[PDB]
Amino acid sequence: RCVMNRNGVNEASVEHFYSRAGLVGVVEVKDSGTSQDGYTVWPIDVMGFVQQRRKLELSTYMRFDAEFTFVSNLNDSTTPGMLLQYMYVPPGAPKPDGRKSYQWQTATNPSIFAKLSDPPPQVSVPFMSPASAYQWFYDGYPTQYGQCPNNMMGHFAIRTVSESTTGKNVHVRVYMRIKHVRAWVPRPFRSQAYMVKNYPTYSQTISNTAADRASITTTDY
Amino acid sequence: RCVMNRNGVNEASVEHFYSRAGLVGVVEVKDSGTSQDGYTVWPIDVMGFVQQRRKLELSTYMRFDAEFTFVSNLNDSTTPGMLLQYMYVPPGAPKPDGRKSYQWQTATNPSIFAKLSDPPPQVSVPFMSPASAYQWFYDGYPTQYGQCPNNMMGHFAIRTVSESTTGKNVHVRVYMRIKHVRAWVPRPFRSQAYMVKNYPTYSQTISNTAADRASITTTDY
Amino acid sequence: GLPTELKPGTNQFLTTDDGTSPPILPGFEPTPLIHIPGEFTSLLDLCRIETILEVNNTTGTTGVNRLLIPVRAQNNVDQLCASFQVDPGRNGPWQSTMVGQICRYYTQWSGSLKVTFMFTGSFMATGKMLIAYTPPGSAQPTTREAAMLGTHIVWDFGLQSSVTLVIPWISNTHYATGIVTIWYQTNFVVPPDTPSEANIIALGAAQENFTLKLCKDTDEI
Amino acid sequence: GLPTELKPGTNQFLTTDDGTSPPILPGFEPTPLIHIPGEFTSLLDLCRIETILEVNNTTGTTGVNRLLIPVRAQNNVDQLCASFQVDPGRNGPWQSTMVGQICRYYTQWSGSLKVTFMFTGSFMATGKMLIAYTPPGSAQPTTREAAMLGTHIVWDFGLQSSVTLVIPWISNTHYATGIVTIWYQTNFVVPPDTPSEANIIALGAAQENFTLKLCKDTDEI
Amino acid sequence: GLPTELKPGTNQFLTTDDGTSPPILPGFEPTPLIHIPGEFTSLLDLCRI
Amino acid sequence: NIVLSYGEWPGYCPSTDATAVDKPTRPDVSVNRFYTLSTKSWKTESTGWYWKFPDVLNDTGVFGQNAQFHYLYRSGFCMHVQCNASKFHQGALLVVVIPEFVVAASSPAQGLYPDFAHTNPGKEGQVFRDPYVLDAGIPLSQALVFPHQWINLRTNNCATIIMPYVNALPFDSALNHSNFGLAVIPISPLKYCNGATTEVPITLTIAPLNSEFSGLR
Repeated sequence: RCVMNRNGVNEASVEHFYSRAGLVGVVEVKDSGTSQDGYTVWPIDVMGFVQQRRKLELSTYMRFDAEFTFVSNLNDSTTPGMLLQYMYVPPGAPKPDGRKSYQWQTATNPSIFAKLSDPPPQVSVPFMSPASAYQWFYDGYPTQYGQCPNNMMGHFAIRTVSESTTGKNVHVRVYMRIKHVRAWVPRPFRSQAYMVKNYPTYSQTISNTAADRASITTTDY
Repeated sequence: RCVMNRNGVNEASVEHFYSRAGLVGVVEVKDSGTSQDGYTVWPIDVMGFVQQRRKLELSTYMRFDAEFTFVSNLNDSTTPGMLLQYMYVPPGAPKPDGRKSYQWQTATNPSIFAKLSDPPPQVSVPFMSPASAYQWFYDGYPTQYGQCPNNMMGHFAIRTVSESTTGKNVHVRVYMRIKHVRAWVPRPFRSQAYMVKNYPTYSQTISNTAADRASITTTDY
Repeated sequence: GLPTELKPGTNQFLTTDDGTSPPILPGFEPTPLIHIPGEFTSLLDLCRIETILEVNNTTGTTGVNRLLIPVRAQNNVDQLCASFQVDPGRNGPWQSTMVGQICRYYTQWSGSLKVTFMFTGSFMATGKMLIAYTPPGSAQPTTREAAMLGTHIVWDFGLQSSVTLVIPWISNTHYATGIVTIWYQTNFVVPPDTPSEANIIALGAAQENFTLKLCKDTDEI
Repeated sequence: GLPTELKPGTNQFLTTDDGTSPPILPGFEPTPLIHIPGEFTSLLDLCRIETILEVNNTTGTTGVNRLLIPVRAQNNVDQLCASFQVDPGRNGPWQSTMVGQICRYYTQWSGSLKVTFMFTGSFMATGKMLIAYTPPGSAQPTTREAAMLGTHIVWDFGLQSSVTLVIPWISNTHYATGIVTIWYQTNFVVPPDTPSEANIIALGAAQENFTLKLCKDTDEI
Repeated sequence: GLPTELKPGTNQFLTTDDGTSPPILPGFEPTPLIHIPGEFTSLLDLCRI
Repeated sequence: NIVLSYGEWPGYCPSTDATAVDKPTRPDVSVNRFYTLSTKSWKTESTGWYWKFPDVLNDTGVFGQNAQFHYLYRSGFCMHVQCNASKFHQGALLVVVIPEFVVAASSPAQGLYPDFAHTNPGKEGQVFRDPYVLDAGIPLSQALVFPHQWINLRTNNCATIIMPYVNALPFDSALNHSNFGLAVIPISPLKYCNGATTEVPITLTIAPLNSEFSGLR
């Protein structure tokens, strides 16, 4: 009927708001048919999905640590003993060009060796920006408009540790948990549909923030 | 734009510089086709790759402990329940001659018995030199020039614990982490391409340390 | 100790588990945090900021006109100017407010709201509006006489440009909302050469006792 | 205790994990460490050692000649002798320095540099050079008059054989570099039977406030 | 505690690892040790003969 | 009376490693003075105006000289927005300071990227195309989370906002990064009767606060 009491303040904190591990990317390691790459390079994008992009863009500046979990299996959900390498390429480091490129052996690129039959690999990436916080909104030019390169968090290059093609596609579900989040300068929530991935661009067909009703005096929609 | 602050001193230490586990050898245990050996003997070489050789040769003398990790799988990245023996042959001990030689049973050669389905085997090799430090540069004769035998760290003999040929090749990726490193007498970084594995030899075609420009007054390359 | 049993929940990835994972880059020192103004640690602080209500959310009204309640000289007396429900969660005028947007990220909320009205007519314009609040039990009042019997404020333009209405308690669960109605207590009175039409801007916010429960993804995006 | 759950990250080999592994040879006592002179525990100590800049890194110059800035009697006045950017990381004269070589093992660096000039002409040779530093904002000065307006040093050979220039701050990220220009303030003046050509040797080093971030493998080797 | 990660070196048999294993016959009391002359605890004592 | 943005008085930056070796320039009244921009004509059909900071003062007086010929910049601002309206004029203006005001382009349902005249409007400022979404895809109704003041013509004709330096870095380039945008949006449109002045002047006065410059070219 009516909640007589108060719900507490814990779940209204910024720490709780930006918490819980969430899907930030579905990486496919194709090794069969027309795509026998046997590896994939996935740029770390906290704003891959619109739901998370809208929540993060409530802030202007944000400092956090990210914990990544890789949930990997084959097409039919099976997890055999295939060995996989999860390489973290820090910002400003070369990326692998092929299945057996020399960047897979670079010691300064941290790697995780895990089997598909193992529980999901997990690792914490620290705060990586040259600035004191990540900028979701940068109003200026590097030297395109609004493209700050200080929000590069790195790359996850994933391959099967194999000699020739295995004929098996590996689906990697990347889960990211924001940790020790601090947010600066609250902003309005986005009200328009996102057009592109890195811009505030919106369509000329502007949608009204509030749903329409018949008249300013009626209370039925 | 510009990094206003300082980055700290932790990552500029010798301990951090020579740290992180790095690939030092890819050992193939061949058991099929024309090569049915079923075992391999791998000499422990910290300077197997030029990238690590150049970093180590920044020092003259270096004392450290080495931690080795063996990442093993088959050609198609599979890791079934095959049992493997990782034998450490200390410096000045006989090496296995075959798949079933008696040196596989020597108690003073430490062994690791691990399955391919197990997480990678790991073990620490202590500082092994008869001298107080490893010499990357020895200017003298044993009694060839510059060949000091005090840098022998031992051998990793790897076999499948099997009676006859299995028909399966095992790829072993050896990862080494330098621990408790102390370095003496800084040296210039190598500027010439390496010709051979154990000598400072360089080609007569000498490459300039600095990239060329048009003139000493222009700043465009 | 050394004896151990693995319990149910072993090898499970719970996306809400706040565990510990090893750092990808140990001894990496992030950019030290400078002071940045405008740090917010709670979404309730944003809920307590007054934001414009889209009360004129009618069919055919576009752009900034949707934020304005029209007030004009009335041929008839005691007429109803505008009504809206005090329901931050559901579709309607509260969709354009910050508290309305935050409530859609949660399942349950309770507390007191704050509604401010701003009259933006001429300095010379005078008159009275009756601002009536109906608790969630009843329907919209039919006449100004009925609205005067419940909780109400008589607002004079010539004396106060702005009045605050406090809704004592609203709540929601997995709406029980009141209604605010604006009545023409008097005719809109102006001297000659003064516009006979004006606007009311309605703002909405939460009080210090508002709370949120069970974080839930928004259906706006 | 005895009850236990295995979390995500179980059975993973993270190449940067600084764990513990059992010793291969327990009760082995390594050679005790004697005192060896010249222990270094930091790469910043090597960055702070002056090393020769390859300022004459022009096409067709080979061998030791690339380390010498030629100075001769000039028919024209106020001419530019040599210029180079103060950029340890990128290709150019700093490639031949120790700080230039170490910066390629890291991604980001900041701090003050030190440039020393050594005049190696006759004891009887005299003259003035204007050594000008341009901050990263501007381009190369076009005239000695323009260079005299910014940060500069007027250097007399007959009084001081060597001068130190301090670059207040340079930085790099995942170049924002200044420029050093050497101008002929005066003509090269010699008595009879004295060579009219001489050389300047430029040395480069880092100050006590230089730092390095995010260790990254070098592209030299 | 209850949260746990298994590191590399799990499930490996290192022949030089001086671990602990459960006794095959718990509560078995071995023959008590009498004094025997000529105990040697070092091979260097034999080297010095 | 005076809106202090985020309850933070502008001040000189604490000791910095880069600024320790060469102390930054702190100019006085010569730079930190009042700059009065060109007046804006508020009309019935006006959608509003915005200015970028410090882009608005980047080619104006001694501040413009310091901004162009220094590598690094840091400053707070004290901004006064004044109206000249009669008591027979009516309307409401919202004056909002938007940190990192990234202006979006509008794609016909394809301009997905705003031009330099919109991102850096200069001292003359720029008119809003879609004030309802602030030309940035975010609702005007929620723009009150930013520091703001109302100008209701029947109560007050002036607004004062003090904005401190807000950035992820202690210093930045004045010429290619705008710290914040100042937007003036008529919420309630200007109304008047025949014979009144058809426009209400809007005057923006700016005073830099605790300006700091580093690395003079």
